[PDB]
Amino acid sequence: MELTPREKDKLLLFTAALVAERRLARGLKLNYPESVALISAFIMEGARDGKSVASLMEEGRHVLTREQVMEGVPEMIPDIQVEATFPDGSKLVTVHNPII
Amino acid sequence: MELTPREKDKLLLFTAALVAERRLARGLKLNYPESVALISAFIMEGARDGKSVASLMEEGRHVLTREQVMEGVPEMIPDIQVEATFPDGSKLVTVHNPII
Amino acid sequence: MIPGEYHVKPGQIALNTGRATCRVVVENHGDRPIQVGSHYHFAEVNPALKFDRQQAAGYRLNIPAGTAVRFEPGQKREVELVAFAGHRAVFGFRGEVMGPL
Amino acid sequence: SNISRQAYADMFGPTVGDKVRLADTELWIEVEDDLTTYGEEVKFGGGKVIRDGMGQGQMLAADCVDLVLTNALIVDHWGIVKADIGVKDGRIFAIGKAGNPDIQPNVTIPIGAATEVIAAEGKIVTAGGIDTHIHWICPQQAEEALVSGVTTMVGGGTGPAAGTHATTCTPGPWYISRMLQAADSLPVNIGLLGKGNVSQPDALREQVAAGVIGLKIHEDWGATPAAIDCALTVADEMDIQVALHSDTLNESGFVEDTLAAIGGRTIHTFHTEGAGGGHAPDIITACAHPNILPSSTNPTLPYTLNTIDEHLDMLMVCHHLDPDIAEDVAFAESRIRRETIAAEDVLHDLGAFSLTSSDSQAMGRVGEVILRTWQVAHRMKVQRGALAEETGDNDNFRVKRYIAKYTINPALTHGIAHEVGSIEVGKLADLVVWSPAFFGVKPATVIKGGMIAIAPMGDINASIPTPQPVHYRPMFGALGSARHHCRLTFLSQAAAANGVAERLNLRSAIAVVKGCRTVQKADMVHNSLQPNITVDAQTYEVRVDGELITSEPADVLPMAQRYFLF
Amino acid sequence: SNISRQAYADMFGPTVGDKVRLADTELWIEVEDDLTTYGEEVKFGGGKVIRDGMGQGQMLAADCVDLVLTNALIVDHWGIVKADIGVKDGRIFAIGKAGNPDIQPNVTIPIGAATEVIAAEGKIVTAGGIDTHIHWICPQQAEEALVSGVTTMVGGGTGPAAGTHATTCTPGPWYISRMLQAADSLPVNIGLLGKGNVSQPDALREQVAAGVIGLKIHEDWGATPAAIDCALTVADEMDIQVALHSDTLNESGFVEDTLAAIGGRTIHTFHTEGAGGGHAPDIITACAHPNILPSSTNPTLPYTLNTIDEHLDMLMVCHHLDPDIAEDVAFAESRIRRETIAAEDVLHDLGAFSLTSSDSQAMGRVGEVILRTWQVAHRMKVQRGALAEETGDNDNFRVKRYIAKYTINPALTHGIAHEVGSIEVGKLADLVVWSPAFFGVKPATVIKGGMIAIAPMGDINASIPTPQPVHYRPMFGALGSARHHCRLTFLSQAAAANGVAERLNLRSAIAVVKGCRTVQKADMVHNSLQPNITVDAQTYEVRVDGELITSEPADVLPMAQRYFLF
Amino acid sequence: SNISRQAYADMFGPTVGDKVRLADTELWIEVEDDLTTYGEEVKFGGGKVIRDGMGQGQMLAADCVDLVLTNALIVDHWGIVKADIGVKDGRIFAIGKAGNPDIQPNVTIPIGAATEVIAAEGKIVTAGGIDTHIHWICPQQAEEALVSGVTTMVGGGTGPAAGTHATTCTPGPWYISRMLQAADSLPVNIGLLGKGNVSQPDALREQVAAGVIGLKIHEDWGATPAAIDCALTVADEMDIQVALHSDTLNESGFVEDTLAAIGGRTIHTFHTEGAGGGHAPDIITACAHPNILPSSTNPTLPYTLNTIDEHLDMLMVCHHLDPDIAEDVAFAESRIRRETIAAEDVLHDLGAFSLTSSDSQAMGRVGEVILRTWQVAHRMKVQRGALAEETGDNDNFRVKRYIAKYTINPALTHGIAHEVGSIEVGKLADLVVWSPAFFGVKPATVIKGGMIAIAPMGDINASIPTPQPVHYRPMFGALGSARHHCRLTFLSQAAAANGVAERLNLRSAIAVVKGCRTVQKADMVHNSLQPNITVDAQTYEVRVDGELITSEPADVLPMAQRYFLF
Ligand code: NI
Ligand code: NI
Ligand code: NI
Ligand code: NI
Ligand code: NI
Ligand code: NI
Repeated sequence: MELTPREKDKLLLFTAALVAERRLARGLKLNYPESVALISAFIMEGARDGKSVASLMEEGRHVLTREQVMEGVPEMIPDIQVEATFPDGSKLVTVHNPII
Repeated sequence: MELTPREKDKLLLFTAALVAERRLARGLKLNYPESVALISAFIMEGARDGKSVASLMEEGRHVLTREQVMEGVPEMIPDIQVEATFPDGSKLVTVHNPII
Repeated sequence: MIPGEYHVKPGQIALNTGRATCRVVVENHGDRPIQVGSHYHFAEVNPALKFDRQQAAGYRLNIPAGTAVRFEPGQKREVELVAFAGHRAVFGFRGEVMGPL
Repeated sequence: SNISRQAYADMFGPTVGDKVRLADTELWIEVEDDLTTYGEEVKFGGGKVIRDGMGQGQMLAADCVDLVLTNALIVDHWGIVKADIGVKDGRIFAIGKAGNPDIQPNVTIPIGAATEVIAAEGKIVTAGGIDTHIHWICPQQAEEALVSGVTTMVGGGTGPAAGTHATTCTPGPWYISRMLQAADSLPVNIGLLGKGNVSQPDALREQVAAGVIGLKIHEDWGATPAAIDCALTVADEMDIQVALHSDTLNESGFVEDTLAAIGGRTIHTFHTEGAGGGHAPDIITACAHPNILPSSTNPTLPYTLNTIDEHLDMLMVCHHLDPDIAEDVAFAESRIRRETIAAEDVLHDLGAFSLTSSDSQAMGRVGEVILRTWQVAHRMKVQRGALAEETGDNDNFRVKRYIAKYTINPALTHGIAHEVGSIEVGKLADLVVWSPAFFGVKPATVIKGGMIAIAPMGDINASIPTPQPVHYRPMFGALGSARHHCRLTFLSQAAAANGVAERLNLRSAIAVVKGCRTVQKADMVHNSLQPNITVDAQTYEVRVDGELITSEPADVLPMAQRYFLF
Repeated sequence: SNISRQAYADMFGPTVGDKVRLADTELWIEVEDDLTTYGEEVKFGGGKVIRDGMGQGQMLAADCVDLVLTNALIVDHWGIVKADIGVKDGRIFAIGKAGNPDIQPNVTIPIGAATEVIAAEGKIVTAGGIDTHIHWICPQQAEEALVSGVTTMVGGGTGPAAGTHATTCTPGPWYISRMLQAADSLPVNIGLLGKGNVSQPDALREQVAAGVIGLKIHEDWGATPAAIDCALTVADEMDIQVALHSDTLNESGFVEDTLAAIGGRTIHTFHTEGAGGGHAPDIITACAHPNILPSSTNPTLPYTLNTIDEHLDMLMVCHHLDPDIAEDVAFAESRIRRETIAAEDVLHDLGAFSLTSSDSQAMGRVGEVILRTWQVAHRMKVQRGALAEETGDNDNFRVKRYIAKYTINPALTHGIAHEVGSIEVGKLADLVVWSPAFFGVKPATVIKGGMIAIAPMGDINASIPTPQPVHYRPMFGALGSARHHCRLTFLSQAAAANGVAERLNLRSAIAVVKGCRTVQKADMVHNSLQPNITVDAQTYEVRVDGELITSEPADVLPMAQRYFLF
Repeated sequence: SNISRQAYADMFGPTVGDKVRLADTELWIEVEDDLTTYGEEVKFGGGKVIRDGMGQGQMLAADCVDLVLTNALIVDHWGIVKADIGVKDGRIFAIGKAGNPDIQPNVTIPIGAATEVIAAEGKIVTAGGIDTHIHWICPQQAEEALVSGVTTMVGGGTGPAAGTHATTCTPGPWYISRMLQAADSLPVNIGLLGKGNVSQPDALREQVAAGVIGLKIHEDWGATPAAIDCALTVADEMDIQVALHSDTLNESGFVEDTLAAIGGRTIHTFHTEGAGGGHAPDIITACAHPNILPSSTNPTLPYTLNTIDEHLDMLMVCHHLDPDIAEDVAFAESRIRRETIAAEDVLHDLGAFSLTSSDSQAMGRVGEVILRTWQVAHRMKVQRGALAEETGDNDNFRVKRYIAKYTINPALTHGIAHEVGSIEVGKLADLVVWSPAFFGVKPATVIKGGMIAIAPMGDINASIPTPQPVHYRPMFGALGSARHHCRLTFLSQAAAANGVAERLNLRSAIAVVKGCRTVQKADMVHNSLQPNITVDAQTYEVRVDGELITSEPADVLPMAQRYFLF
């Protein structure tokens, strides 16, 4: 595999998102770390699929709504940023006010 | 649990395979690291089940086909090797030309 | 497209050109297999291999570097040898020369 | 005897005439020469050549090399050749034919009992990369860069502090001292840059005397004509380099005024295209000057479909800008220009831009300097074809021109080429071994000072080193004292003379920078073009000799999704 | 010109009169003062104030600070104020107005070329925490504590050995020597405690001469009147502190006998509530004495719905007790009392208990000292309202009273306040930067000795430091020699004089403890109450002046599920 | 008073007559002796025995031990006994009865204020293992081995280089010097092996003078009669050991010729069964000789159903062999033989093979030396029953015979038994504490030089050290200077005299090897059999005194799937 430090680091993000994913499924209101991990992982898969940076900056704002997270959480996340390998290399996706 | 460094290291292989597993499910053509992780994890579970080294060296060649991976990937993987605890201890399984 | 693929031009490579060679018939009289590497001083191989050791002095197998010739018990075969170059000084092996020649 | 060319390639690697594909790009190199005597190649293993009395001789340690890389395909600015590489005392001893003079002909690299062997047949070997635009935001950056194939890192910082987030500056004696001490813990060669933004020379001299090998002039600290003149005056007397990030706001003047302030003195211009910073919108015109050594940071390399979208936001968090403040955002469109971003790629292909760098965690990716440089070469080959300098049916010249961008040119620009930057005798043995299929993406071995410092390593408890999971892990060359012996901390001549190394009790080997004031654009290897370039103040169109310079954005790139898990 | 208060807060942080919510608690602080000159605030960035000739001057390094924290909201025992913080030579230089005297008014903290900048606008800055009840069970505890905001750790241990699992003691010269050496590898200031349980003074003197800054008297080694007297006699002559965990079994006497043995001599009582250990059931009555400096360990803080259930089991594995042995379990109900656990929270609110600590991995959570201290303040505000000392519509006094519990009071108790414990000039620059929404939970930056040692850090290969995943990673202040220069190893005066540092070849800076025998309850900042407290031997009810002291268990707490992944 | 045997075992561990099952194997040990005085056992904890004036005395540090392991069940080559273990100055002080002479009888190990305690009741304590076949392919191997219970590692390498992948050789002065420096960073005792394949003595002497404690003769470098004679001649004058991997190809002669070259001189034969390398197919006949100290590498131990299948491939990647080259593969069937693999297990049971080792990442598993040794003992008990030497209804003798294979015998073979290898007074305190259910699989505590270096550790932030997740983490004995004080770097006498330690500025304790030339097969503890063994050149059948020696392959083994997550 020859995993570089950055690839291994992303495995940590992925696993954190698995945690959040199961909790959301149980019907729980997500907290701060769970929300960040869930949305971030969604963007990474988006890039793997070949979606554009422009598209993801938008789609990322419709992953979780204010009723799916704990009080104060939307305000604790003014934005979310994550990089991934798009077909045209690594790119940064910034999702502003992801939780409405 | 008293996990040794080798057991923890394998947790990384397992997680990498979870990534590939979901992508294959979405219907994507797997890349290099994803292919290695997917096949490797399959072998480890094979050993946990108690399959013989001989059987796995064969079965490992039927996990992914040339149409399920990206161009050039089969050529980048002349073989795959992984060790796991069989009922008779740790053994090495080498799968030659895993992707046909 | 194959990542890192070679595009080797066809043909062949002539090895150890411009050097003396000789052919020797060798026979394994031992009861166990014997394999000889490309740069080993042929004159000092396992004593079980019968051949004209005098003719093989200062020679090695005329085969591509890193390869070898295997002699199963009782096996007889003719091999081609090529002379050592450099200082033509032999050290090691069975310790039969340990000096020039 | 005789052997077919294919079987030969499979055993000892390709030879004269054979071509090799670089990773999954469209670039093909062709072996220009082979220093071996056919049939006398050295190979290690059971029954192979490197054995007592055979390929290994009877010499004492002093008369043979410590390490030999057998059958390597060297790719360097000077040539693409097949040869053995000898390493002695941590430095390149010779490039030639290895073996034992006792029985083999033409041996120039003697192998004895004291010789370790690295089998490089089928692999490409290059010098270690050199990134001269490092923001020391976190120490983890060193491992990331080393893994990618970069062995020397020049830059400034004190950690995750606002000043460092934005500029490559290690402010003052105390922080400079502390970072030099911390440097002993990292597996890469290191040189620091001080804050050059001051109009009092003594404040700069103290920093140089403290240990920095250069001064960074950054607009966030005030890139004014006064500050620039002051920094250059000190640079001229202390033999250190000046890196520049000019006045984007055109607050103190336009590009012509900055150039006038520079007054023909030697200076390294960072991210010369401008997205990373600089006089809007024509800082790029600097590459036309003889005293300017121009480099690019990597996010704009190469021009792709997602480049622009991504930049508009990235340029906020770096420089501490407020999206709610009109003045902090209105200039974004003046700094991020499709016009200059597309031109930058061509300028590299022509040799007008001479260096590539990262701009680590401040609008740049530390682990992607090498990777992106090759993606540009690929994209240019695809769009423009063979270079005027090419000969033969290969991309050999384009390859030498681009590899020089992150190896020898950065070394020359910062006065460290006497120590690193290329595979030439006497230089530190910082080498990178690559499998052709992974060239420029994931190395097989990274050697520092003659000791492997990092490499992919499989299951530690396995019967062999190849079983999964295989990922990069630190080796002996990165451990304690062995690391100190295999890395260099670069100092200014004044610091070296003042006994700074002894004072701070630095444990690593020390090297001194020199020749920073005498290098000019003409000295950049294969990248010495001084184009008559202009930028339309309104349209932002770049023109060289009146012709429009531009390129098309890539939708897909090599060295990307086929190799990375994320 | 003029600017609205909201826009002002958004740009430079809150000012006089503005209130701020601490994390998700009900505690609100109000800026009591602002040391700036409106319009002359220093801000760093593109086109901002801190630039040559502007907010940055022409002075030499000796005449300006190495680091400046701009626009910080200081929360310390002495006040809650807005100001710039200057750091020079690894210590707090000044708290005031930063800038350039050449063009700005009232500048007390000069910024020059040698000055690094940390932008603290919108952030709260506090001194680093000090945990005086550390069991050195594993080295990993240091990173955990540093991440939470604790920069000094005092305790004892040799690793995961039975003696250490149960007591904070580093037994004898050899182990003391070994731990002092190991201490150089950790990014926190460290002081060790020896085993004080002996009736032969010389055995204790050797330990103090070896390097310990205090002696732990623990019942597991025999907390008898003879052992106690012996330890205190040595403490009085060598100027070191004694920490006590009394005789829970009442084997040698009751609490009054232990107090009598102490004989009015200065002593720090660990987990004074008793769940962590001590005379059942009235060890808590010790806080009434002038010579007793009382602290709490953190599992009982604050009283919640799950507290009791959890404790019955936790109290087994720590002290090596057998659940199958009646005598080893029957006393559990005598040690874990709802009555004293509920009272402890109120006693902290009144200032009767003066310190908070962990009791790391031996009935305590190393990363939760700060977090839990604030949860108690929240719970007390909710239950009891404003303190008699409060003024204004804020919780300013309650905040100063509680922050002192893990900063200045622990420092005073152990004789290290001349070096650390608060943000005052001359003290070591151990600072913690916090975003208000994460106050007391997850810091933005942890500074040790003037260098950032740990902070949250995003993707190393990213274009900026903010992309995910973001998690705490060691910075330059935690690397090799730089770490040695930014941390302190505390020694006893005898050890310092004996040349122990030179003998063991300790690389870190050395500090000597002093004033351990002269501190008393009256010296504890904002926590000097000596209540007339009693405990009913039968009901376990705690009373102060005859009134019953108690509180209600929390079902939900702030700084909990909203911030943690697990 | 009186106590029942079961309750006694539960409180203080088993006593004389009680039997204990080793992990999940069929091996049972029986306590042969107990050095305690019933009723006077020392136990630590609340209200327990080890307290001031009670089980702890009033002596000064010099008159008591630094560490005491209470109520341990010692399993060593000399006996299986119950006793307290005293450790002083990093070495074994005494094995006996601990306590306070003031009030207790028969105290031989005094406990005072300076004494730390490790509760070993219910645990088995053994010396640390010693692996003499290490390929230094990566530094991560040290932690893996330490976790398994191995505290000394002897071998050679420079990292992941071809020479090292195949042989245990650190080639020459420069690499030897670099590795000795790197060794200070690892938590295990270390000794290096040089490349012994040369026919010029001086080339070998330089290596010994540089610091190696032995020379590896490997066929990949040419295991010829000339090279062998040369290495042994140097070994005889410099008092260092020679490890041999003979000529598998029978290129220079058959096994009888190699034996003749050895000429009765002392030599350690690696992987004597031959799968790991050696004269095909009879290298195994070497164990019949008085001057040969024979060891096995671990992949063939013990003979299982998957052994053969797995080996055919493993033997390719190690020695750099080409599966496409007939000569590189045709011999596989001559090297991997079911006949000798089955016999090897019996030869160990009889004491003909005296050592077990790994052959780390070059046809061997670094973390499985101990584990596999016990699996063989289990399999032999199951197949052959009690040994002729057994007495009583236990496997005590078989246990002493097998534990010696990876402890005292390796120590004797390499001249380091004066320092390590067993639990005897004066030896370095390298000890391993085991829970009976996890014996030989996962240790409870690994002690190096008297300090715990690694152990399973739970949640760092937990109230106790036991909460999940529990996994091995480095302790204080593995940190910086403390580590240097608790580990040994072994040097040759010449290197020690030449001032090599001072020259390279080695920080760890130094030990010198001696007695490498005088050891012989008769000196191997419980494994001194010299069988009249023969191997049929055609059938490969192994015979001792004409009787066929063989065994059956295991389908399932203990110490496997019940303990490992993967
Ligand atoms: Ni810039
Ligand atoms: Ni930059
Ligand atoms: Ni306690
Ligand atoms: Ni405690
Ligand atoms: Ni071997
Ligand atoms: Ni080996």
